Amino acid sequence: SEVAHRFKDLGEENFKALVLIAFAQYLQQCPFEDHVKLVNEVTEFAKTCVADESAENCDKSLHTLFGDKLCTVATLRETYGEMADCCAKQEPERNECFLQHKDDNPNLPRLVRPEVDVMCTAFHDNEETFLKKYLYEIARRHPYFYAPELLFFAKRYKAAFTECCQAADKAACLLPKLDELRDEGKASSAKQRLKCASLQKFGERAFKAWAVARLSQRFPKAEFAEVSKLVTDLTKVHTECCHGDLLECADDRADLAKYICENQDSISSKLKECCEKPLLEKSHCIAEVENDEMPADLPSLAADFVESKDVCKNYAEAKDVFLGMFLYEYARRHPDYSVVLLLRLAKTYETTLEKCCAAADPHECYAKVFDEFKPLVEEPQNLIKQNCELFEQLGEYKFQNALLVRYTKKVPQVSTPTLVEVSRNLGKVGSKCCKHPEAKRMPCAEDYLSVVLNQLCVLHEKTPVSDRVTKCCTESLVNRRPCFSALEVDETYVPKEFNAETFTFHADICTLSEKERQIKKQTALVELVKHKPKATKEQLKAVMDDFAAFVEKCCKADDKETCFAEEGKKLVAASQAA
Repeated sequence: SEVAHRFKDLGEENFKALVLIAFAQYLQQCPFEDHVKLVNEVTEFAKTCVADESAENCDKSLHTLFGDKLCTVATLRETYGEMADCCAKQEPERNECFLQHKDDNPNLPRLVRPEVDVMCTAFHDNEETFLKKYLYEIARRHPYFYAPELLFFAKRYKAAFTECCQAADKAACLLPKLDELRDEGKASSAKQRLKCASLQKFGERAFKAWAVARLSQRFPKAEFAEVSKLVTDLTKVHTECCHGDLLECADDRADLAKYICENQDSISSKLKECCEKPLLEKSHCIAEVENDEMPADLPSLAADFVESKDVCKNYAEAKDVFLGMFLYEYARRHPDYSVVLLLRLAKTYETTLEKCCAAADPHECYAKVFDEFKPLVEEPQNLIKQNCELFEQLGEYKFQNALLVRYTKKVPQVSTPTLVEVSRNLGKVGSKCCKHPEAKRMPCAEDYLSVVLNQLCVLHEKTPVSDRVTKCCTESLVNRRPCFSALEVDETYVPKEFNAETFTFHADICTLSEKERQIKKQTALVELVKHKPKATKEQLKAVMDDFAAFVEKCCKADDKETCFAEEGKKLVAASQAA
């Protein structure tokens, strides 16, 4: 009985929470009350199985049991659509059908958060419903959210309410915490989303290599065998979570942190604090841990990998292992390279080995292999520096503006909503990485870009419109950032003239958060560029400042809807002339 074995490993609370997450990630349009029913029904069944593993339907697969439950309230196409088609399938077709329909950008009313008062009362009224609601709204908005991490966020959301609803100034205590959890959520979500894209689009081999690189940088003292065991465990974990096997994902993740904490002397010396923490914390802590110190007397990679005569012998006899070794050795020595760079390097090395080892004197043709690495190393470095420089001068917001422009001209066919979000997330790269010295900058910066760019890819994949986006996204996981950066202005694109309603603002803009006000303007900048690319320099930085001042004056104008309207169907020709 699989559902029984998972109930006992996880315990009831986490079981309950994960099942609800599973359900809200497959059926993102279903109401909260209907998911709750399904979840409780499964939990009750799960208990009958813990009581008797040989009891009736207890030997069923989780996919079957879960999928049967989903199909009971899925023949309602006026709300959902083509999930009733999933229900006419046998497993695992039904399951793959469901995952297939996961919507990275749902059509979902934004959640207006109640006053602190109200929320605090609701938290006291019914703590459990309040917390399930939290889980439900994140998971349906984030269909690939790393589930075990989402238990960790929910635990901290509960703690935030537990502390702050007893504060003397509840709002001042509560809001900065909620705003932090929100920001950490999105970042976690995007981060995980890259892992799932890698697995689903590029295969297990690609994820494993990503893991070899990242874990070898982070645990440079570990032997190859230890790292390899860790990669296999981590792969299994993320393969399950990305395929909606959320119960087995959590359980294996808890097994993995257990293993790590018990073998700290073979892994890293940075772990001590992490392994002291409560279970969910410990796992979150380990995934986030600082790289360990590099062993002191590390020899050259030349001896093993370019000078030896056994290179071809060692390569041909077990190549994924040989190349695994190469990546481990190179990665542990370079915490200052990005994971993507390290993977490029390993790709080059593989290619030249495939060629040379089948040539006359192989030892000669591959004797120069490392020489090929340096232009690969130089390129990200030079991009960061030039962009980090630009950030310091503009600051975050204006840096976003410059990147909106750069990207709107790179790929004008892309959705405005998608261009705004991705460019905003691009701009946040400066704030997170330009702080650092140039040996911590690249892994910070280019690996974060991997995440943002993948987001552009997943948001475009639905309704592809730019062939340039489709290309960069499909050709190669690792080269995505180089490929997107190489793109120059698109001469094919025809401007969308001028919609006067697109450039006219209204009084409702005044009651929005400041950050919302910004997005509205970054939105209008994108449209400005779409309708007038090519021939437009810093005469955009001009109009951008014009709109800010425009919305400034009108929000104070004591107006009768008037200021925004009068400085509307007259103002627009100015941003139509230049």
